[PDB]
Amino acid sequence: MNVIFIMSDDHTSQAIGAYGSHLAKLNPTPNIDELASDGVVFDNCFCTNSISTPSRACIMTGQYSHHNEVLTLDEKLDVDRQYLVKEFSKMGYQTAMVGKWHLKNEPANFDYYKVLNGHGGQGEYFNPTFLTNEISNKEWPKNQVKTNGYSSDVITNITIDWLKNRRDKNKPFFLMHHYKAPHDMFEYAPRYKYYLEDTEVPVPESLYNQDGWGSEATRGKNDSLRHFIGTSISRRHENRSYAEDYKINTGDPKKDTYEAYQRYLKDYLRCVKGVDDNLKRLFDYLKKEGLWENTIIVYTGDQGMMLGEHDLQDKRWMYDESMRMPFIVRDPKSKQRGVHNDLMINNIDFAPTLIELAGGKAPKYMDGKSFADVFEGKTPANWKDEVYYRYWMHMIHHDIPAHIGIRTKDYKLILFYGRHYDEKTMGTPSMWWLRDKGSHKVVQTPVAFELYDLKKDPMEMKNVANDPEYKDVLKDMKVRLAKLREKVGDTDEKYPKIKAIIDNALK
Ligand SMILES: O=S(=O)(O)OC[C@@H]1O[C@@H](O[C@@H]2[C@@H](O)[C@H](O)O[C@H](CO)[C@@H]2O)[C@@H](O)[C@H](O)[C@@H]1O
Ligand SMILES: [Ca+2]
Ligand code: NA
Repeated sequence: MNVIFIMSDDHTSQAIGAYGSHLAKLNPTPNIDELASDGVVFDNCFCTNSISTPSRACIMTGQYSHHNEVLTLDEKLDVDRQYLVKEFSKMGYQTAMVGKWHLKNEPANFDYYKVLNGHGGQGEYFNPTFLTNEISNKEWPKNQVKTNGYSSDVITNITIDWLKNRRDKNKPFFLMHHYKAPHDMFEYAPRYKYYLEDTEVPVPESLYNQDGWGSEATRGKNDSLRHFIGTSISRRHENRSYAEDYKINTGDPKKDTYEAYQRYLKDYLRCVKGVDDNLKRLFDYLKKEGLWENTIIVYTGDQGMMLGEHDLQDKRWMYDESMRMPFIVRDPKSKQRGVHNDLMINNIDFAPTLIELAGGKAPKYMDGKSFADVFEGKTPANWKDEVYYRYWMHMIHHDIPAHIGIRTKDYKLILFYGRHYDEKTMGTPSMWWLRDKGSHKVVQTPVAFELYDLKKDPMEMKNVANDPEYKDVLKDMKVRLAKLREKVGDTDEKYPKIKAIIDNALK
């Protein structure tokens, strides 16, 4: 069967109505939700490394970051590591890649590609330029075309145009359809400027209240690093915030945070609307063409994002809003339609599961395993009850310390080792646009554990690591985290300073 893998950029699960967050009363994704009403909504899908390039590498390879070597936004994915597309080409599929690529190297293993180029692979919201192999008289990365209009509209037209005029109608196709929205700074199409103009976006209480959240690793001893760690919505963080970026000055510091939250969320949801409106045009074409009944469709985001919760922004954090990815699959031949699923899955599991759903076998060389049996009503054999996470990009871009962690259905334990893996990067500025105006440095940050009871406290408001009545859960989770790190091979032999910190904190 055909496969269309749709992925959006920073489209987090709270901003999708089918996940029923406090934002769901705004009805932000009516078309995505309709697809979910005829498919499976995976409630426990998680990123292993919440940034675009590492997450997109885990999806393509089905392997953890330390195995594909794409640790941060600074690394490249080898052309020979394009396992997902290659495995579909082996099965006789024609393959196409459209939209945001962000894997640095050429999508050479795709028969057709037309991917975003400018701004380090992030693209532009208006008149974006693409690198494509329909201009075959040039070579990567000089095979550039220009387009007219808004990126979400242009990208949707590229995919539909390929399906209509370039696709071989007698071969099954595997298409990766990647959007650039709703990425910052959320430059929505001008036709949405007054969408949600007179509607208040529901505000979480964690935006203003953070008592019990965090530790010395994320706030410092006696809250001395509240100005230093974690970019904010309020003017808490001294160097980067939405209140400062939006130049909001009410006189009341709390109303500053509120207005910056409204602006951040409305501009963001305006981009989400543009994606959702475009998907109606794509889904209408697939239905009219008759591909709706023989095409497996996936909607996901490369990672989640903090939408102001705990006065945080962006991703990278292991916190559930950034760690969890939205993941909706419609298998038109499965009886699992209009249901939710609680299975703990990862983005590294996407590739082998999609290979088996298309009539293949889960590749042995991948860390991820197939959960295709879910679409047959079965629980996969010996499936994990825990997930591994690691953010490597210490301090850079958003002043977020590197950390590892493990998450079960009931508990989450985070270990911040607060150090960058590259010694040459230690000591250097974290934000390049403030290299002149005084940015923070990629320095060592306090090492500490954070522990959250996901059944009593799913919003992760209360760190209960120092709590004595959780000290048995604490020792238990520290054991599973050490063996999970051991089982996946992320033992940091390559990095001595980091190995000593993690090994000594676990033992
Ligand atoms: O692609 S994402 O992971 O969804 O976004 C990550 C972004 O990282 C920083 O933006 C930098 C730019 O400052 C730099 O010029 O180019 C690189 C190209 O990868 C990134 O775009 C953050 O400043 C941004 O907020 C975002 O988190
Ligand atoms: Ca992203
Ligand atoms: Na887009």
